Amino acid sequence: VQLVESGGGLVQPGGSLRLSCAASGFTFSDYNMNWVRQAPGKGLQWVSYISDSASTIYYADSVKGRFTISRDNAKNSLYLQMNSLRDEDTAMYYCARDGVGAPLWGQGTTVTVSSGSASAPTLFPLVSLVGCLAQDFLPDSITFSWKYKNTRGFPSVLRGGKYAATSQVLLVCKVQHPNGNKEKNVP
Amino acid sequence: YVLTQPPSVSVAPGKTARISCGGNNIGSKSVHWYQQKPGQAPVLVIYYDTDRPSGIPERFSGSNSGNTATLTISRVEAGDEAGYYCQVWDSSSDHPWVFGGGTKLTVLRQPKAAPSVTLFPPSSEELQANKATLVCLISDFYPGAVTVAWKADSSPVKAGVETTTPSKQSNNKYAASSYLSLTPEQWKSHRSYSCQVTHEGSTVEKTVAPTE
Repeated sequence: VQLVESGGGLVQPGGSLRLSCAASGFTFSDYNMNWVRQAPGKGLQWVSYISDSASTIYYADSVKGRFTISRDNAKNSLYLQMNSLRDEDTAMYYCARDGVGAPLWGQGTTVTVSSGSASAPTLFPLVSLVGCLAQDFLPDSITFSWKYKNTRGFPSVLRGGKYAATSQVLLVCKVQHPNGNKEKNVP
Repeated sequence: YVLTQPPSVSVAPGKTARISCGGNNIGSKSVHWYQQKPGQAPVLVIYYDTDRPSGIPERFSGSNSGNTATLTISRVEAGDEAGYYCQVWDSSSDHPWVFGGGTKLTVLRQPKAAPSVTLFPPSSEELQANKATLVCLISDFYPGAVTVAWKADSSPVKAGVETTTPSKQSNNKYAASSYLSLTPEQWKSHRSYSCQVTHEGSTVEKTVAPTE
């Protein structure tokens, strides 16, 4: 019984993007789905109402006549077409089970419209207790995994139009990013 | 339909927090209560006015009557410091779900923690790219209000300094970084760079050596 949002990334303003939401563990048809977004640091916001296996649609005014919602009962997946993307739409979009039981919330995916070209993180080692530098990426969706052969990260900062983040471990670095997955080892 | 929440509510540890959320006859509707810690996804802690889900501690209680629904956190812990959002469910308005502005609950009186500073020099793979970035990492400090003073040898620096705002971590303690962008010429010119993390009127030492 889970929900899996996906399809988010970096789009140019005024463009379009399709968001997906894979359902599992229940009869997807019998329960109404919702799209809920949240600007960074700001409050929550309902986006679109799709109703049950039937077809009843309700829209948030910010995206009324712009975003378009849809669902596939057979494939157990929810969709949200987004049009004329703006900075007011750069947010974390969540796909929720509106129904009888306690509402199910899948982990949301970030959608970011940007004025700069999309780019991949650049990894540089750091020694002295040891770390990993990831800079010149876009958008800010960095994540570190310290898997070595023989644990928490830092927030990102804006420098010259691009973001940069770092981390360190106690006492090989690999990061995941939609543009490119990087790796780097340290002595 | 209008939901009103107080923007900020702060209590002392162990004391009770009561997050109000109002609306014209909101009692005749069903209210939910989501708790979102910074960085995590929203978590349902109270649904349908009074019920609480599985794994939610019994001290989280809810009430809805008249024109105000309320989320009462008894015996407030630092682990409860988060943003709380009431959500109304009504299958009759053209806005089915309607959230509130939210309330960020801050737990005052938390024990202070000395910052853990780690200064990093530019990489040998970075100087070959004509770049030079100093990295000053601060971890496990409370409160989250540090001031990084970048100084080069005896002289202080102003340009290239870029500090992040602290973000709360799992142990409710904040972490923040500060990058100093420079040129490879100035790196091997001076003999030592230092990052002076000034926290609560108390700096902390960190120095690197361009030799090795």
